[PDB]
This record gives sequence, C-alpha cells and structure tokens, in this order.
Amino acid sequence: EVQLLESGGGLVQPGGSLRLSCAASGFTFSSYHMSWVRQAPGKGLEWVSAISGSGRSYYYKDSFFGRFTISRDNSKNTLYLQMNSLRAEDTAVYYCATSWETARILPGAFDIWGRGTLVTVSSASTKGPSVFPLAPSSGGTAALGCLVKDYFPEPVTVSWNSGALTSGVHTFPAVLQSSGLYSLSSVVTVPSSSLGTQTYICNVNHKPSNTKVDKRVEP
Amino acid sequence: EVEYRAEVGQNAYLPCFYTPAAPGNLVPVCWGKGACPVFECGNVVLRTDERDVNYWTSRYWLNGDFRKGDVSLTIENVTLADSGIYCCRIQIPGIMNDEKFNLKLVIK
Amino acid sequence: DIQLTQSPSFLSASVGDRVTITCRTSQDTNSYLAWYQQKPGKAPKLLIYAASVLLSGVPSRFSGSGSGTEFTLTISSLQPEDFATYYCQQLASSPITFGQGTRLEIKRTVAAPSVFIFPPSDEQLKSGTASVVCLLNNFYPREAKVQWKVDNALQSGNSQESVTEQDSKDSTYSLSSTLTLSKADYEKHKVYACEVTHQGLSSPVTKSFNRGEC
Repeated sequence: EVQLLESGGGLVQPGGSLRLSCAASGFTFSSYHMSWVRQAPGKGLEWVSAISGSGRSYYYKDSFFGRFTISRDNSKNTLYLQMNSLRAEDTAVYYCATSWETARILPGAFDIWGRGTLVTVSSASTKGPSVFPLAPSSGGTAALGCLVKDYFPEPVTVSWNSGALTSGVHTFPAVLQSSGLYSLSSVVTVPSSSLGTQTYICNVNHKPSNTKVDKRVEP
Repeated sequence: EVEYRAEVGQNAYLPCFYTPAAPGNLVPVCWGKGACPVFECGNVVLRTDERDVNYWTSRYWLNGDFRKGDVSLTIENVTLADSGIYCCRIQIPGIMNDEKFNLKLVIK
Repeated sequence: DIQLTQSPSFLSASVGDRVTITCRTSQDTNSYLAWYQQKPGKAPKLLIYAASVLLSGVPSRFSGSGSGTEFTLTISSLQPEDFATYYCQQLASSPITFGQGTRLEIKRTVAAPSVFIFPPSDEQLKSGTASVVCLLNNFYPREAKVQWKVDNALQSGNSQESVTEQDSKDSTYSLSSTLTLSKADYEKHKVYACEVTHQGLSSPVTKSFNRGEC
C-alpha cells in the first residue's frame, strides 16, 4: 500500500507561519517527485509546489513565490511545506501527491494522494463544540443524532458507537453560523425496535480544541 | 524546430549539453519522447542522477561524456516511428531552474 | 497560466447513460492532460492520464481522448458510484493547473423525504439557545423547500440547512434544517413545525412538536 499521510494542518493567524508534513510509506520515497496540491472548501484544485526525488529541485505556483518552501527528508521518508506570510485565502486542505504508476509516462499525474490536512488562516479563536443530543421522540425507523454546535475551526469528526454504527449515518457539512462559529448535526436512522436494546453514542473529536465528547443519545 | 534527421535503420544523434557547477558534480538528466512536460520527461527513455544513469533501454544511450555534461543521445536503428519531439531535461538544483530542450527528430 | 475550462460545470445523468465531459485548454497542452474523480471528503482519484491512458483499476467504461487544446472524458454506462466532481489537469507547462471541475449527479426516480423533527435538548436550553432540527432523509431530487412555522407564523432568517452529498449507492440526498432561537423566543411559542415540500410529496409533510411534551 502506497500511502501519504499529511499532518501539521491547523489554525494560524494571517501573516503567520505553518509547516505541513507528509509521511510516505510503501515505496522508494527518494525516487519520486512529490507535489503539494490544495483545495479551499467547496472550491477547486490548486497545485502548490513540487520537489525532485533528490530534493534539490523546487517548483512553485506564482502565488507561493517567496512565501512557501518545499523540502524533503528522504531518510525520514517525509515531505515538508514551510508556509510563511499566510493569508485567509490560503485556507484550504493541503494534499501531498506523487506520480507513481504514472511516472514512466507523465509525472505530475497524481495516482497517489494523501488524506489532506486542513489549514485555516483566520484571526478567530479556537473554540470547542457543544455536543447536544438529537433525541428520538415521536413507525419502524427512528432518527436520532448529535448537534455539534459552536466550534472553530474545522474540522470535527463524528463516529457512532466508536465506528461500529455507520449504516444510515448522515453527518452534515458544517455551516458557518453568523457568529463565525461552525455548527453541524450528525443524524442516524435505526430500527425503532432497537431503541430499547441498542445504546447509541456519538463520538465527536474536535482535535483543534482537543475536545473529545461521547454523547449518549437517549429517547 | 531545428530538424535533426536520420535515415531509417541509422542511429540518430540528438545533442544535449549542460554545464556542471563543477567537474564530477553532476545534475539529474532525462530524455523522453514528446516535448518536455511540467516535470521531468514524458515517456522517459533514459534517466540519470547525480552519480550515473539509473534508467535506460537498449535503443537509447548517452553517446558522450555526460560527466562533463554532454548528455547527447543516440537512438539505435531508427524507424519512422521514432520521429518526433524528444525532451532533454537538465534538473538543475534550486528554484524553477530546469533546462528544457525539445529536439525534433525527422526520419526519412 | 494555462486555463482549463471544463464543460459542463454541472451534469445530471441517469444510470446507464453515456456522459462526456470536455476540457479546453488556453494553450496547446499536447497529450499532457489528466482526469481526476473526487468524491466528497476524499482526495481526487486519478482516472486517466496522458489524455487516453487508464490508471490500472479504472473501469474500462472510463475513457479519454483529444490532444492540443480540447480533451474529452467519457463515461459510458453511468453507475451511481460515478457521482463525483471531475477535474482535468494539464501537465504541459508550469504551474500545473486544473479545470474548475464538473459535478456529475445521478438522475434517479423521485424519492420522498422521510421527515423527522427534534426539539431543543434540555442541555442546550441551559445555555440559553434553542436549536430545532428538521431532517429530510434520503430523497431525490435535491430541490426541496423547508418552511419553519412557529405558532403557524412562517419563520424567516433564523434557519440554515445543510445537504449531504449525493449517496454513492442509492443516489439520494439528506437535508438538515436548523431553526435557531433564543431560549427566550423559544419559550414564548408552543407549536414548532417543519413543513416540507418535495417533488415526491403530493402535498407538504409537516412534522411538529408542542414545546414541553414527551
């Protein structure tokens, strides 16, 4: 399994600096072009930066001239982006990517991507969510959920019963409330019959705030 | 533009030179078929690193002293199919420094 | 910079359909184009590169063609899981640039929302806000009117909705509508009602509760 795992994403004030990391496993790192590619929420794909196998050749899109520096440590199989002079519009998910299968025909065609790490450029303060039960009230199917209210920045994750319940789960795109805080509900539909027997807990991680909440949802 | 020519069945020669920052301070080079893309070579036919050649096949080799930065290419026994633009790319270190040479082979 | 313009920006098409997405480049891009498929919350998946070459793993019902300044991605025999935003990318000249993206949703038979409504939790009310949530579950098409009524007064300005991305299997959407009041405002009124127009409802479904009933 060829794998890229970014970290370092998080909240940073405009004008401020951030180093992203990308951990590569399951191939010979040092013989592959690495790129960064980024994607503002809801918006398109923008290529950022590339670096040669050897790590001595650097490439950049104009917008990053002077601000961003790509590096690799081939002995740590790790790719870096140093981002300086960050701006609101630099707020995006940052992927590392490579051309692996593609390399022998067209480098820069990225068959292999990471998960992404979200960089948020904002003056706003980190705030942890409140998690509130969406309790089933009212035939054969019950909805319940969790309201994950009033957090900054993105993201939060919600699993259900520690990842054991996935069928029927809808976790909604967070909305920026007027307050500048994000809000989001995760709902799941289950057998009404199951309300007495199965316990339902939503697991909300808001890593930015190191907030972990496990909410029991009772009817 | 500058057509390089060869008859079918001949070896072709494509010139590509760069200047080592210093002798035996070599820079990665690649040849591919098709004009130079964004990065490295399309359809690599030959690839060097700082030390030596690390990818090739039988039909393609460096005919010169690549340690002095003569990375001109020979193509064994050309067919018409070997016609087109070949990329020679010098991966000079630092920022956006690549030297890209497209050379047009034409095969009578 | 080489501009990539995809067309259409948006496409809605039925399972089994043949669909083409075009990508036009502002300069000669040779064969140096890639097509990617991005599902929500996921990284782009490379389908096709060098215009025409399939990545191993990619169904043969995907195909690329073109060269120079105009390129096509074709999906024959469209499947539900082919929901995604599709991007072209040029690899001819720095910087690497993508198209704006084509969103392909799957046309599909009309499916009514199942509607649920959730009172404010006691927990939230402590903190002096009431969020009332209405779930439209698993409906198609996407277009759907949620109207919030408080004691029959149509509500305005105090609600937001979020929609799930089309489901990859059954091609449905779900929709949260959240009505935000102060606990003050929430106490004053009694009936809280979520009224749903959808194409798969002959008439509005209303789900309501009375504040302070089990």
